[PDB]
Amino acid sequence: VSRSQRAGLQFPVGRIHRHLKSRTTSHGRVGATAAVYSAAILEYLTAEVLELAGNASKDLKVKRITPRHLQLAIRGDEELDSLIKATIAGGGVIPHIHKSLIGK
Amino acid sequence: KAVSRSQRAGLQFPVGRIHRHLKSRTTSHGRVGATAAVYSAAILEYLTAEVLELAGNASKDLKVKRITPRHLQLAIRGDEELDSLIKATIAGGGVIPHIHKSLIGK
Amino acid sequence: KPHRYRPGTVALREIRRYQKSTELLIRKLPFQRLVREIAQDFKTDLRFQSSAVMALQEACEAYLVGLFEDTNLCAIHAKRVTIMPKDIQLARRIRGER
Amino acid sequence: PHRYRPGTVALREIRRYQKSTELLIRKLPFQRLVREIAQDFKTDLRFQSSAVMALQEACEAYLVGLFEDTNLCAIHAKRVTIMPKDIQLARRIRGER
Amino acid sequence: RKVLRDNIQGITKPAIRRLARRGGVKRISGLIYEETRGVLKVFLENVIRDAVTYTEHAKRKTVTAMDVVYALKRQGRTLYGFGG
Amino acid sequence: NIQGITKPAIRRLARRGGVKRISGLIYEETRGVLKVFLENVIRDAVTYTEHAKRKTVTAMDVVYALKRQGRTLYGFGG
Amino acid sequence: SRKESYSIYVYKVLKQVHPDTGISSKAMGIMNSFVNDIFERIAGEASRLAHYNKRSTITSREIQTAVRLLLPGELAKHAVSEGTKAVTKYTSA
Amino acid sequence: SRKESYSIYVYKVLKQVHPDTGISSKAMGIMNSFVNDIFERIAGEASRLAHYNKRSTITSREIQTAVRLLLPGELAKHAVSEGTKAVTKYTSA
DNA sequence: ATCAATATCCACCTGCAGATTCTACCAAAAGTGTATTTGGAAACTGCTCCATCAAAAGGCATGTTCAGCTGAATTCAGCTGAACATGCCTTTTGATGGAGCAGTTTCCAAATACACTTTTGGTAGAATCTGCAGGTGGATATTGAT
DNA sequence: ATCAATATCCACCTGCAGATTCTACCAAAAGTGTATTTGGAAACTGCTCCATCAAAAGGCATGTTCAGCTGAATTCAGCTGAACATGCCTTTTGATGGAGCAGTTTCCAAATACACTTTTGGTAGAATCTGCAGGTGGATATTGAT
Repeated sequence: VSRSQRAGLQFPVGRIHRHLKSRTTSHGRVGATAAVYSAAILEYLTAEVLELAGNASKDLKVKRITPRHLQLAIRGDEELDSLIKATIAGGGVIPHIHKSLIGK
Repeated sequence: KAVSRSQRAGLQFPVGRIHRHLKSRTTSHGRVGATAAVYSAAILEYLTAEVLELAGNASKDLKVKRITPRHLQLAIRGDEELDSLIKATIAGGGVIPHIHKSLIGK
Repeated sequence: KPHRYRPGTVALREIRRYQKSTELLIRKLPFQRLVREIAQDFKTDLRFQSSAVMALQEACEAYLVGLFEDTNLCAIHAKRVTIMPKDIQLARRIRGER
Repeated sequence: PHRYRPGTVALREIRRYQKSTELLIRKLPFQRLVREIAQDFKTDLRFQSSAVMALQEACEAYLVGLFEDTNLCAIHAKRVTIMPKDIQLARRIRGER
Repeated sequence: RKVLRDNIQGITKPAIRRLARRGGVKRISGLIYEETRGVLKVFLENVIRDAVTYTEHAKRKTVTAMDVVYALKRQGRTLYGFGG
Repeated sequence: NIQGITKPAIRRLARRGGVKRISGLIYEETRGVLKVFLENVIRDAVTYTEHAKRKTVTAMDVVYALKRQGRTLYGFGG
Repeated sequence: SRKESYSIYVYKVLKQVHPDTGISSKAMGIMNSFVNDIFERIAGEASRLAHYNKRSTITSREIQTAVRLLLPGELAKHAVSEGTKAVTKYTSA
Repeated sequence: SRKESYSIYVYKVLKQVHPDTGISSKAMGIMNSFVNDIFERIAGEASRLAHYNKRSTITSREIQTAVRLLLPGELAKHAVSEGTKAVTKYTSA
C-alpha cells in the first residue's frame, strides 16, 4: 500500500513529503505528488551516478564501489561534473598532465 | 495610546513589517520570536546607515547634493567590508578608475 | 602640422574616460534585437518589459567589463599589454565558467 | 652509479599522486594547526575526529585545485615552474581577493 | 514580424573596445571581438534560458524584469536596481 | 605549527595538482593561503558550535561552514 | 537516538542497476551527501518559485520547473520523464 | 494595488547621516535591492541555524549568529551592538 | 637507434583482517479513514504597458591608409631548484584509562500563536520645489615634434 | 629645452525632468484576553575525546652537484592604433491599438488536521568476504655511452 510502491519507486515518497513540509514557510502546504516527483528525481540521479560508478569499478576489476570510483564517474561525465561542484572526499583527482610538461 | 514597536526599539526601520516578512519566509512550519524582528530591523538600519554615510560623502566629494548609483558604487567598492559583503552588481555604478603601471607610458 | 597622438595615448584617454562614466557602452537597439533573437530561439511569441531588456544589458555589460579586467590581468601576467583569446580563456577557466 | 634527470622523478610523482586518494599532509601537524587556529576563536575546544578529517579533506582538495589553476597561470606565462605570482593571479581571478 | 538573424554582430567592434576600456584594457588583439561575441552569447543564453523558465512557470507571455533578476540571482550574477 | 605543514607535503599536493617544477617561495605562500582557508572555515564552524552551546566542534559544524564558504564537502553528514 | 539515512534506498537502486556491485561505507556516505544536497537544492528552488508566484502549495509543477532550473539539459529531460512517470502511475492506482 | 518598499526608512536614515543630501530614484532602487538582499540572507541563515538545532522558532539569538556568519569584521561587531541594544531597549517595555 | 645496466612498473597469484553483508526485536513514522478548512483555478474585465509605425537628424559605425612599437622568435648564461644519498626525530599506532560532556529524558514558566475590535502608518497619486544635465568659453595642463 | 596642438578642465548659467512634499483611504499595524507550546533548565548516563607511553619505522631535514629553466638582451615582421572620409541607423519625440497583466469574485478539488492501526527502518548484535598490501619474475623505461 506504500506510496513508494504505488509510484513504483525505491525511494521513500512518505519521508520525502515529511521533509518537504519543512520548506513551505509558515501557512505552507505540499502537493500529494510533489513528494512523488522529487522522490523520482532523487532516485533517477542516484541511479545515474551508481551506474557510472559501478562501470568505473568493473573497468577496474573490483566489486565494491569506492569514492574514487564516484569521483571518476562524476568528473568523467560532463553533466554530472556540471551539477556536482561538491568535493568527493577520498576521491582524489583525475590523472592529467599538460602537454608542455612532458619530455622531448 | 499605541506606541509602534519601532519606536519601542528606538529604530527608524519597521519592526512590525519585518516580523511579518519573517513569518512569511519562513522557518519552515515554525514561529518567530518577538525580538528577532527587532534585531533584524536594527541590523538592516545600521547597514543602510553605513552605506548612506559613505555614499553621501562621495556625493559631497563631487560637489553634488543628491546620491546617485555611481556614488553608491564608489562607497561600496571603496570600503573593504562593504565590498566583501556586497558582490551584487549596482546598475549604473560603473567601475572604480584603475589603470596598471605597465599600461602607463614609460 | 599634421599632428598624431602616439599609439596608446588615445587608448589611455579612453580608459580614463569610460572608467569615469557609467552609461551603457553597447548601443541599445542592437542589444534588444540580440535579446529578442536569443529568446525567440527558446520560446516563440515572447514579450519583454523594457525593464527586462535593460536589466539584461546592465548584467551583461557588468559581466563583460569584469571579464576584461580578469583578461587584462592574464595579458599582464604573460608580460604583454595586448589582450588575446588565450587570456579570456584563461580567465574564464579559472573563474570556473567554461 | 646512476641518476635521474631533473623533471623525471617529478613526472613520476605526478603520476603516482594523481593515482592515489590518500591525504598528503601528515595528520598530527595538521590537527595541531587546526587546534591552534581554532583557539583564537573560542577557548578549550574539543574536536570530533570526523571534523578534523573534514577540515583536512576540504583543505587538501582546495590546495590541489588551487595548484591546478596556479600551474595554468605558470603555463600562461610560458613557464614550467609555479611561482607565488601564479598563486596570486589564480586567487584574484577566483575572487578570493 | 520579420526574421531575426546575426544580431550578435550588432555588438560592434567599437562597443567591445569601449567595454575593454572600462575594463582597463590598453591593447586589443584582432581576435578578441569574435571571442567576446562568443562569450556574450553564452552569457545571454544562460540568463535568458532561466528567465523564460520563470516566465513559463508563471504562465505568462511577457518576460518581466523580475524574471531576469531571479534568473541572474540563480546564475550568481545578482543585480541591484530593477528588483522593485 | 603552520611550519609543521612541511615542504615535502606541499610538494605532494602540488604533484597531485599536476605541478612539475616548484619555486622556492611557494612554500611560505602556500602556508599563508592554507592559513587563511582554515581560518575562514573554522571561524564559521566554531560559530555553529557556540550557537549550539557546545564545547565540541562537530563534523557537521565543519560541513555547514564549508557549505557557507561555497566549499561543499561530501562524506561527513552532507 | 535514531538517525535516518538514504542508505537503504541507495543500496536498493545499486542492486537494480548493478546487482553484482557492492558499496563501501565512505562511498555510501558520498551518496547520502549527494541525495541530501540535490534534495535541498530542489526544495529550495521550489519554495522560491512558489513565493515568486505568491503560491502557498509546492506542487509537482514547482518541482519540475525547479528541475529544469537546476539540472543540466539531458539529465533534466530524463529527470522530468521519471518524475511524470512516477506521478501518473501513482495517480492511476 | 499597493506594493511595499523601504524608501520611507532609507530616506529617514539618510536625513540622519547627511541632512543636506538627497537620493535619486535609481539610487533608492539600489538601496531597496540591498535591504531585501541582506534581509533574505539573514532570514535564510537563521532558518538553517534553527533547523540544525532541532528548533522550530527563530529568536534574536538566531538573527545574531546569522549576522556573525554573513557580516565581516567591524560591520559585524557594530551590527551586533546595535541589535543587542535595540533588543534590550525593546524588552524593558 | 643499439649496446648495457640500473631501476621502475606491471601482471598473476596469495592469505587474513578489517570491514562488509546477513540476521533478529522494539519505538516512531507511514498508511487508513473521517470531517473541515482553504488555496488558487475558472471566469468577466479594468486598464498598464508592450509592439508597431512614422519621420527627422547627427551621433556613430565602417572602411581605408599608414607606420609605430609590440609580440614573438632567437640566443645565452647565471643561478635556482631537482635529484640524491645520509642521518636522525617526530608521526603513527594502539590498548587504557579517566572523564568531559553531547544527548536524552522528564517537567512548569515564559513565550508564541491565535482570534476579534480599533487605531494608525504607508502607499498611490496630485502638487509644488530645485538639482543638475548639458551647453559655454577661456584657464591649465598634457603630448609630441624640432 | 622650447613653443604648437589638442585635450582637459573648472566654473558660471538656467529651465526641466525629475525629486521632494502635500493629500485620501485601505491594509496593516497595535491592544486587547483568550488559547497552546516550546525550549531551557536541571540531573544523569554512555560515547568518544584528550592524554600519556613506549616504542619501530618510517618520513623529513640536511648539504652536494649540476642540469636545465628563467629571464635578459636583441631583431624585426607586421599587427593594431590613430586619423579621416562617408553616410547609415540608432536615437528621440509621439501616437495607436490591443495584447496581456493583474485585480477581483465565486467555490469544487485538494490540502490539512486529527485519531488508529499497522508497518518499517534504525539499532546492535552475527556470518561471510573483498581486496590490501606483499610475493615473484618478467618487460619497460630511462640514462650513460659504440
